[PDB]
Amino acid sequence: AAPSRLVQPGCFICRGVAVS
Amino acid sequence: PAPSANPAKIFIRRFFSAGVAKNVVSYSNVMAAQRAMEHPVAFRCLDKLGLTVQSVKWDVGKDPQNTQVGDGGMSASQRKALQQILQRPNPTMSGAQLRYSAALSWACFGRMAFKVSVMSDGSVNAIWPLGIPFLKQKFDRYGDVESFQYGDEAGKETIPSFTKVEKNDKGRPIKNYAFMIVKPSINGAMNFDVQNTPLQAIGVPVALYDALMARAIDSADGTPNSKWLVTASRDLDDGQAKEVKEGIEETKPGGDNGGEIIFIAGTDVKVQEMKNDLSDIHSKVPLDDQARTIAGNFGIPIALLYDESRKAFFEDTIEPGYLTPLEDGFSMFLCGAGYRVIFDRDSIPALRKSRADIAATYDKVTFITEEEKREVTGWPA
Amino acid sequence: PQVLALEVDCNIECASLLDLYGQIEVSRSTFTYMKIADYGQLGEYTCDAKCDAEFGEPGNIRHLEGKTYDYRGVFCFNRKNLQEANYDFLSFMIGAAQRSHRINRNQALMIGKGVNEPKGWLTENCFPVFQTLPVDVNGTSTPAFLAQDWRRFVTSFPAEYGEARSVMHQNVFGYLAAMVDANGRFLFGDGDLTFTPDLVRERIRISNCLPDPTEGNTKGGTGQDAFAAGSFVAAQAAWKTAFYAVEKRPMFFEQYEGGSSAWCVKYQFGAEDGGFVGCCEHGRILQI
Repeated sequence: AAPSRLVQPGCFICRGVAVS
Repeated sequence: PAPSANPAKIFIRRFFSAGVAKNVVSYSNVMAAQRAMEHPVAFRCLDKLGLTVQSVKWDVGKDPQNTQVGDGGMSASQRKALQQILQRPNPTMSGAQLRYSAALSWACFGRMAFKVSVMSDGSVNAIWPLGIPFLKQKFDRYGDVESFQYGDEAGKETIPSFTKVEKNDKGRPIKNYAFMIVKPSINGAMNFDVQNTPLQAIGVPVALYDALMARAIDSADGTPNSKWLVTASRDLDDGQAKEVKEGIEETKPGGDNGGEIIFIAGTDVKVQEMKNDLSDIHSKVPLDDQARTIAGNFGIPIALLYDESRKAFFEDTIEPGYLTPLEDGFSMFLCGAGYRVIFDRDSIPALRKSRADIAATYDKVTFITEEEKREVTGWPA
Repeated sequence: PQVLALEVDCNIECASLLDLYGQIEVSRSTFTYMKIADYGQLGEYTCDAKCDAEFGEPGNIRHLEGKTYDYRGVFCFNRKNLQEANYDFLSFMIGAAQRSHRINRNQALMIGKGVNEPKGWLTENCFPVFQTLPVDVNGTSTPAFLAQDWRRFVTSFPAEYGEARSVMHQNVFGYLAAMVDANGRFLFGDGDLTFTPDLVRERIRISNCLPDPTEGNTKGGTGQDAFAAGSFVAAQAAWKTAFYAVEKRPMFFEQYEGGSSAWCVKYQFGAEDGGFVGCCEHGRILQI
């Protein structure tokens, strides 16, 4: 089988305040 | 008591793999056993072995080598129920039919399997013979089987074996179980070995038998059965060649122009009589030897297919190859020590003469007490 | 020339979403049941000193019914290799069709499309479906699915409906256990190399032939790995009343004399079953 990636969830925190 | 550590763990490490429910007989053996019930001589041998054992009468009784003063007839009522069940197994089947099915499967595959329905107290309620071709079993981790798988999808009743089952305070089980009596072979492998049945070493001769009988069928219908190959000449005026044919033809039994000479004026016709031997179609000489071998491998005197040979057939292949393994298998786990299943030898119609004479001569013996004169010819006490 | 008994097969089943749905057994192939639409309003807060009353408005009681559909197939042989084989095609094939039945049934009860197959609760699309908000990253508005959503989804079930389990492909549960907070810590199972709580206590039955939003476990999502918003992630329902699976007769296998032309012995198998969605208010769907 071809080498498949293993992307895992990122550094996920926020949904309501964008950074300046 | 039980050490639970047998040297039969050689096979689970590599040779086998735990928890797989392997079949007990190879499919090739199953199909070989199937067509062996259709072969003329093979089926004849199988039913002969079957009917002989089916004739014997059962009973439960005290065993002769009773050194166990603590008799294993735990209740003496389970023994009566066990007596009842040996004479009347599960409904729609009697003990005669059970003995027949057991020995047949023992002849074709070298195996015997059963099932019990002990109520709650060692009182066995019913017995069922188990179809050996499609029986799967699962081994433990150490050296032996735990349970039996019977059927592919719907029936999955993993009937536990006798070794692992809810036992009573005395040792008798309380729930159902199975037996799986096995015929030993080389290299041990008590349960992990190949089967031992006469069908192993009769494959070639039955192939020879069927091939020659095939030659018999083809050569029976296909060869001309006519005689008198009459041939004319090339100057015979077709229009009387029929007339000549009618003349020779009109002599059939009765003839009309019958039983009389055939007179032909000129033009010599030439007749030659065809032999048509047709008396060696089945190859008689290389046939009975094939019949003899696949009969000898089954252990039957050729004379059976004089009375001395019948007695030999009874006490050399029937008794210690079908009766003593079945009896000892049941006696192993169907009741406690001191009591076991017995069949009466005097129930054999051919052995009556010999039992009669040995009793008469022993009667003449004097330096022997009465009790040992009994046990040497049955008659416990 | 030393054939073994090794029978490496290496094929998988799913889990079974059968012990959840309410089970009912029917003999006839056409059953019928009643439904209470609404009790309706009866009686107002009338004034005093009024020798009168109001008839209100009576309720409604519907009468529904549903059939049972059949499932059958055919497989045959050649009767020549069947006699010389060192194995058993039959017992392998009988297991090979019932293997196809169990997976076709469970899948059909999920994704069944109307005619001659029980309407699955997925395609029925009357379960109220909840979709999650997307997140920001470097200005991009990729869709995502945080642990904050999962706790929000499970708790939003109405309490008076009863207890309700949840169903999801195991790849999302692996996505749950492998989340990280800001600095470096895992959200679940802090510092034990693995997070595996007793699922039966968190009311999470797991399966493997659900839409599986994280494609082949390769769609976590920071760049071009976004969850492709509009995908099923998990479901939750009081299954003992939200969906029923009916059963009439288990599988059978019957030789077909006729059609077997002395070369090709032909067996026949079939079974009867069915299902239908009950009150599809108990039960909600989560999506990206």
